[PDB]
Amino acid sequence: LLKNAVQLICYPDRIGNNLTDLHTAVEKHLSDAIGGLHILPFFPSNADGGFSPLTHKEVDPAFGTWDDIEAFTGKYDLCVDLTVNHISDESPEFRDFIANGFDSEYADLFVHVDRFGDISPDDMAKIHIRKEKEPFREVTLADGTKTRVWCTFTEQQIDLNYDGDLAYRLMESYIGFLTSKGVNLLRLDAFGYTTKRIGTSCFLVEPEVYRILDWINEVAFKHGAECLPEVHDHTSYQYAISRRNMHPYGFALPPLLLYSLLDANSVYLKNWLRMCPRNMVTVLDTHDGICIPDVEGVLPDDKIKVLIDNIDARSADPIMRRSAANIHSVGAIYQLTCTFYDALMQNDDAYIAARAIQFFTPGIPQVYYVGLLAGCNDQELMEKTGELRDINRNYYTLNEMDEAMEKPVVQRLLTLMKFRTNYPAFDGHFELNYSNDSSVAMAWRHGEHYCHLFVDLNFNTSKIQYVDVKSGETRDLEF
Amino acid sequence: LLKNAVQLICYPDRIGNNLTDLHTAVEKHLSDAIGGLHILPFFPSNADGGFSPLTHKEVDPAFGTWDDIEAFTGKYDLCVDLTVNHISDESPEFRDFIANGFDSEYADLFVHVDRFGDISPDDMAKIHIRKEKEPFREVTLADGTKTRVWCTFTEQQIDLNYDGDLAYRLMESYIGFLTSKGVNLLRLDAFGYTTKRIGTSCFLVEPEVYRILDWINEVAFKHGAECLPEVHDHTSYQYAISRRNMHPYGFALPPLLLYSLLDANSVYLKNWLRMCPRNMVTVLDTHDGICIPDVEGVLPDDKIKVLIDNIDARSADPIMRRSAANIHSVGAIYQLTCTFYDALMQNDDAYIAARAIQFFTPGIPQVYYVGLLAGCNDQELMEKTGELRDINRNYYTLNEMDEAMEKPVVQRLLTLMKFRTNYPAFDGHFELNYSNDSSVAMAWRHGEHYCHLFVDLNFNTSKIQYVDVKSGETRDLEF
Amino acid sequence: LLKNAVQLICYPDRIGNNLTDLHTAVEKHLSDAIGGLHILPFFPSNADGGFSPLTHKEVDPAFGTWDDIEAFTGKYDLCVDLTVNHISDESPEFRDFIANGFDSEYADLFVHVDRFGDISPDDMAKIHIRKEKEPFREVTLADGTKTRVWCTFTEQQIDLNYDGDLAYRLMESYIGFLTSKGVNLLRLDAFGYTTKRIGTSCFLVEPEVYRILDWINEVAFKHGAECLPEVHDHTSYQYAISRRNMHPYGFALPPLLLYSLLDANSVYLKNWLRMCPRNMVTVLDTHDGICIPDVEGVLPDDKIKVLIDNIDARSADPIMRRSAANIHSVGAIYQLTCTFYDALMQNDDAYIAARAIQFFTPGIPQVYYVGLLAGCNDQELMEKTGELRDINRNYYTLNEMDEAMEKPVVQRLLTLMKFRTNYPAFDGHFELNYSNDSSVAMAWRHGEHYCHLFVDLNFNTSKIQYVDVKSGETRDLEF
Ligand SMILES: O=P(O)(O)O[C@H]1O[C@H](CO)[C@@H](O)[C@H](O)[C@H]1O
Ligand SMILES: OC[C@H]1O[C@H](O)[C@H](O)[C@@H](O)[C@@H]1O
Ligand code: NA
Ligand code: NA
Repeated sequence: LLKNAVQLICYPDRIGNNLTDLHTAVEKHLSDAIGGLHILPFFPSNADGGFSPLTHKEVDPAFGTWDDIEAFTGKYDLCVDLTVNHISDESPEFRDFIANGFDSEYADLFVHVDRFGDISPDDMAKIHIRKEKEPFREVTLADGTKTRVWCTFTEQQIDLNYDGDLAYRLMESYIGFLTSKGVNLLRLDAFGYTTKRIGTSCFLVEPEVYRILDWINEVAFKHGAECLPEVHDHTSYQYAISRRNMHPYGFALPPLLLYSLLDANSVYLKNWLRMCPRNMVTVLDTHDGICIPDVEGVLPDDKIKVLIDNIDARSADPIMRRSAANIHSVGAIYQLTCTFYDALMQNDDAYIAARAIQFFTPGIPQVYYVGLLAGCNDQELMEKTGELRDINRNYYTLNEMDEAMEKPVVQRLLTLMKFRTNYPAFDGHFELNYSNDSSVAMAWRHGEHYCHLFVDLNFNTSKIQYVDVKSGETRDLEF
Repeated sequence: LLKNAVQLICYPDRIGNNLTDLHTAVEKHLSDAIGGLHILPFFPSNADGGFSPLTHKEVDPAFGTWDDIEAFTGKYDLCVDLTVNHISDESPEFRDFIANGFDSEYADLFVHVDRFGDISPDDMAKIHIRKEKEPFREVTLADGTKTRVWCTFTEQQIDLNYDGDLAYRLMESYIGFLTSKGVNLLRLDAFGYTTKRIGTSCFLVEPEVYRILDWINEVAFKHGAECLPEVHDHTSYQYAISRRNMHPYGFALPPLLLYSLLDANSVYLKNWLRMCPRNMVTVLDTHDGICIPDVEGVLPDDKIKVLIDNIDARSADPIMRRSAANIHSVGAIYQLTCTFYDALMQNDDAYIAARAIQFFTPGIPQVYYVGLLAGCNDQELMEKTGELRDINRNYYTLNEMDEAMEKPVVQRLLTLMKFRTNYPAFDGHFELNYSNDSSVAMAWRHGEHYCHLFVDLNFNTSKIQYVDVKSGETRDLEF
Repeated sequence: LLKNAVQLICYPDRIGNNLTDLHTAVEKHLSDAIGGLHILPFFPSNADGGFSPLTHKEVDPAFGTWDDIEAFTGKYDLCVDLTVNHISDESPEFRDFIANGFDSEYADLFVHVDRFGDISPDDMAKIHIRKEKEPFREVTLADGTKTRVWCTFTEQQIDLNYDGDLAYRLMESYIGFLTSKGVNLLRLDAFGYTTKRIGTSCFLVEPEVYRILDWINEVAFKHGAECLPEVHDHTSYQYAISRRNMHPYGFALPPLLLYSLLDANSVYLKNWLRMCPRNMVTVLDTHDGICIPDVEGVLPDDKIKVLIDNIDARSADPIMRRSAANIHSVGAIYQLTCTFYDALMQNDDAYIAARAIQFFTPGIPQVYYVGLLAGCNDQELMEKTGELRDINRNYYTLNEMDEAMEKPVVQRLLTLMKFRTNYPAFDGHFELNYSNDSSVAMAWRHGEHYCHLFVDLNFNTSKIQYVDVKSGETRDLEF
């Protein structure tokens, strides 16, 4: 069972310079404001911000050592990524494939396009694409033979074959190793893409997806760990996860609040809270940017287009999903490239109101480090690295964090985080209150402990009244 | 009684450098083209382009002296702003409140939020304040006490309390002082917010708003002045003003004409002219930019959206009404930030035709100085000060005005202005003529005097025939 | 009688530097891929991209000499513009009008506005003019007298008077001179405006328009030439032209295919092909923007708007029809300012599939040179010179053309052009084939010859099977 406390989402080398500077910053500022951390991929990687690991058993020396991770485990929960979809092309398992060919003992670990034979154009159009290329990479073997393997993301990320056995072996080995280092929560990165079957969407293919998911969850349970599957699609998939003793992502909340605050409208927000999946990990911003499909149904389409158009001026080019038309297919707005604070027009009152509502939403709240520091869009960083999502992946030196931590808005956010991590009422049961169509009233009760949020979306006001048990009186939280 | 002549809207320091340079500019070019001036707030002020005056009894020395004001009153009518809603926090009256507290003899001059007690969320959301702030400012007294006062606009503008008596006294004193300096027409700035009553919108609350207006109008009439209440809302309020012997604003005309010219459609224009309120002060441009709510009803919503979408490319970011996440919807725009000349695609024929139709609309026509000079959007000025409305508040040096007066289009406007200010037919009765759905025919008749406007909205042509009484023949105005 | 072969639409000075470089470029690459040329106006001109000729009897020395023109004849058909509506104000015929006044022998060559007497406002609003000014130019005579002449287009273009006799000779003189130089096909520029009658639209006035149009066609037939009247309005006029032994423009095809490919819909396309007027000259791109009114009816309004919204991002500001304030309404756009290659999102497959459907559409296919070279929108050329249509009027040096000819997509188009020009089946009869509502099946048969196109609009695939007479078997055209 995890600690019902705020978690920090952070890179290893983007607060300070390495894992040691990250820990130093946590104890100075967050020592009684968080109960866990999600440390973004810190393995040896050759692409995509750590998400192309050569192995999950080593720490990139540029970041530190395994001892630097275990320094966190003594006091905090530890959430770490398990890239169940893919491993690096420089990994030992895939390098062995290049040398030996199909005779390699790791051959059945990867998805070979040639198993399927001819793939009709109709079956191609079912599959969505995350780059502007067909999801198939042609590699040259050591002996000169050319073959193609499945490749969803950048070409240095080779997808694993969950129709064979080696992939389950490799993941279970990874899981055993990570939990031995104090890992509580396994974020199953890109879990939706593991299920491939020609004639289907090759994404969240039912019921295979539930078999893969029940398997990892069981494997995680021997090793004393729970799972956090990452899926960006219709919220119904979040309920499927929740209903299998796993933690879903509250991905619907970020775009729902952006709308709710911008238009002073609590109707759709209140409806979602009344029925939101339980045991979920709530977020406002992530390392990826605000994802839209996660709010379909939760928010009517016409309001989604309003939301997208409202962020368009404050946001870079969006990340999009495409099909068998890739090059020049426009596609579907997938993620808005924008910090959550710029998405709220840098409105301190509005931003604190979002976090208050997040923290009272049932589930473990994660705060992304840029959001923690009220960071703005990093134009300069995006233009030098070319990575479109780096606009939300600010680098902070120990200097820059201490100064941003003193911003009035960040002091306010740290008051909530202390309150949400420590006050016992959040360990009880959630009771939504009646309110008009422009405000939200949320409360938690655990015995005599009680706290009550009231947010007026017209004026972006945040009020929390809590019961001080040591005196019995009702005080106002100062934030 | 005012002169039925064209009026000039102008700031003190934006033609030349002060009130003396303004007067120099008027005598050189406009001496027989206008009958009055509306000089925008020229008092000591600390916020919002002059509309936060410390007193109505002083002239900001940066602009000149009261003698510089009276230089106009001998030959021209004088329209001056009376900020009936609010005065500055640096005013003598409010500074006494901070020093002495509620022991101040000026205490009951301001609205104290604690008077109302608890305000329900519904009664807050009803309130018509367009900032994403509660209309409440927390001030610190000299003795350390913190209390809250009503504050509609920027925090340097403290709202006045018309449920007590001190506020009426202060207004009566301001009126006495301003009329003693030769002010004919008191522009009642933002009078709509004078009415505070929890449970209402606190804006144009009926029938209280009309008692405040009947009172000020009587006070003004004693001191030889008429009133021009500023209200930007549904035109029904302009008739209520008209029907209480005060001058309403023709705020419906500017966007009504823009559509009419852009689309070659006179239907909604002729319909409005046939029923437009009496005794109004007609404008095309003001110091604020084209206001949308004022034409709702006057013009169907679908045609307003046509207008809004048509101006979007030629205009800066629009001024928005509260919590409007649908930023391209008639219900979201409050004022379009654009000079009137850029709104007509800098088309001389159309711009003159607009002024002609304005000049034959019943009521006193005001010409804004930028419009007078065929000014274009000042990108540089808006980008230099961050004030979005400064795109319509060009600075002119005396040379730059001498230069603009020689532009062919301004010579044309100057001929129309001479005609509307001097030709006697406008002192008679307005007689709308029949026309097709793409043109307007307007005429004035006063005894033997008669003048007739014809505008073909297809081709932006303006044609005026007048009767020369000293010869009896009908001549064409050359413009 | 013309060659049933692909024609090139090209300027004189925009491939290379003059007509000699054009001849060099044509022979180097197109010598057996086209059977004729449309050389855009190469006369002495002072307005509107060459369409204000002082005479049709001279070649602008900036372009070359008549000998450079005759170098194309004998091997290629020659299509040349005849501006039947208007000639330049610097022309010899009109200057004589300025010098002598109505005493000029060329007086009855032009339309004098005072002839009509008063024109009621309704009779002015009827006039089909796409500018916002009366089509009336006030000229000053040498003797100082002021008179007005009819002027549809720019003021350097004075309209001709087909109520008199002088206009018919001038055309008969022009036609005689042009055909003597080897011109086969006279493009009758803007013929719709030749009919003036107060109380009418002054555009395509029936039955007068056919009285004028049957006349020119015979004068052209007398001199061994056929006619290509250009009119941009409803397609009903295209058949009206077709039924009088003249070549209409397939102006409906370009936006029809754009919709059909973008939305994978062959319904409206097949319907058109089944009934399209023939003996027409088919085009995809022209020297003008993609024209919308020419597809009204052929395509439902809702589907045209689908096209407009899809092109909006890849196109410059569209050319508008008169007083169309609703800038996102089918009835408002006149021409889309866009090269045809950018209109299909630089999709090689989609662009070739469009050209394939064009080449099998009954009628002579013209290929515009920008389309020939798969040119993209020329931002740089448009922002200079201010001409909005220069976004589709790329300049190419001889090197730049040699280079574009090596583009894979241009090699494919160049294969089609050779096939369409040489394979004899196109000289036979057209037979539309059955296909589903998202694909097109077109075939031609002439004796032993047979060729068959199949285009899948879902995937932009192009297949042509033809019967090779040199072997008797059915082969696949490789493109
Ligand atoms: O959050 P997303 O967009 O669904 O997918 C995520 O996993 C991918 C796997 O490489 C990476 O691109 C990023 O970690 C992120 O985009
Ligand atoms: O505070 C008074 C209000 O009205 C004034 O006319 C101005 O537009 C501005 O100062 C404000 O919007
Ligand atoms: Na809000
Ligand atoms: Na017009």
